[PDB]
Amino acid sequence: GSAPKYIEHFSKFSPSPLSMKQFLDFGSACEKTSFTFLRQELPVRLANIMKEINLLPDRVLSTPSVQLVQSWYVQSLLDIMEFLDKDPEDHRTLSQFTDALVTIRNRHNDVVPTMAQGVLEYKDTYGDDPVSNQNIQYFLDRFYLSRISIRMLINQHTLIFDKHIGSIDPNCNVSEVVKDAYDMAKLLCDKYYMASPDLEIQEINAANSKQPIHMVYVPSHLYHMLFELFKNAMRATVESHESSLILPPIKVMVALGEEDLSIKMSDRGGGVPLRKIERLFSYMYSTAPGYGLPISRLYAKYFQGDLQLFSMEGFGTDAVIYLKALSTDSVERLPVYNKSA
Ligand SMILES: CC(C)c1ccc(COc2ccc(CC(=O)NCCN)cc2Cl)cc1
Ligand SMILES: CN(C(=O)c1ccc(O)cc1O)c1ccc(C(N)=O)cc1
Ligand SMILES: [Cl-]
Repeated sequence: GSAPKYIEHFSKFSPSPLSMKQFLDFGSACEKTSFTFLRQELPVRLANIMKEINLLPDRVLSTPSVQLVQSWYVQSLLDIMEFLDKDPEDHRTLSQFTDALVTIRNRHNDVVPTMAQGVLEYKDTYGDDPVSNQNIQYFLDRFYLSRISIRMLINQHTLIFDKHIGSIDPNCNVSEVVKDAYDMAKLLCDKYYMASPDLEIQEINAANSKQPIHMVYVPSHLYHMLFELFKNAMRATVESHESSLILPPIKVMVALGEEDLSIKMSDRGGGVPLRKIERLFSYMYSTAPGYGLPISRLYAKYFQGDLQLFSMEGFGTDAVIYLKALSTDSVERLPVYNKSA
């Protein structure tokens, strides 16, 4: 077959990063333009990460988990090829493309636990030394960020072409998503432990005091990040206080600046020594017989944000999500192939 040829052809192109603005217009332009963009751009993004997978050393590349994930990418690339010569004016071309995108999305659903098996296998077969750790961290950050960007493109297409513009809410109420993610974490926390800390939210709209804080964002991404952080802050708070009676609340601040929308989650869960912070973000060190924090950080990075942890051992932990306030500064952050090693 031609998969290596295709990979070589499309890995010559740079992925084209889109802004929120571009994303919002695509969901007014129309389906034909999404189709002609995506039938080029998906092969480009697939091929760029496939090329990088093929550069892994043989002792990683040869493992069943990587071979299995590589086989999903090959089929998904081939599924998209079928449409390169098809006619955009034919509505059967367009419906079949949508169908093809849903199968591709479904096919890749189990990538994270599959890659996690790969990490486990490597720790036991070759070890968990600091250089292994950096190479795993380097690869998976790029792999998972690539995969977030491909799921975004596919989600935008399948949701728009069946107020919100697919996965984008142009009037996202940040405090409402905070309360949703808290309410869900509390539910699980109450079930597993006999208790759950309360929530306090404070907003700081610097320029418009007392105006509720809204942004253009992908609320499912924001939920994913906040949910992960709530789980961590609830587990720490409950477990560090199980001989105490009082349960300090979790305090969230939502700050809107000129360019940053910042969400701090402050807990009193006893904290982590500085030495152990790096490990919480490490796929390798956080793999035991992917993970929430490292992948939540990629969601934040995806539109030029970040996710930082600062703890005070003996007291508690601050987690901050940094987002861009402005749709104009919210541009896909994409890993690009070439330079290497
Ligand atoms: C996520 C899974 C599948 C996974 C598991 C393990 C790895 C680890 O990959 C390593 C490990 C060590 C080195 C040092 C070295 O030898 N450098 C030169 C390269 N030979 C390089 C790489 Cl790319 C990546 C991804
Ligand atoms: C102590 N501890 C923290 O202080 C802490 C870590 C991360 C976080 O977002 C919030 C925290 O309180 C903490 C550490 C690890 C987990 C975990 N991954 O299960 C949870 C909590
Ligand atoms: Cl789109």
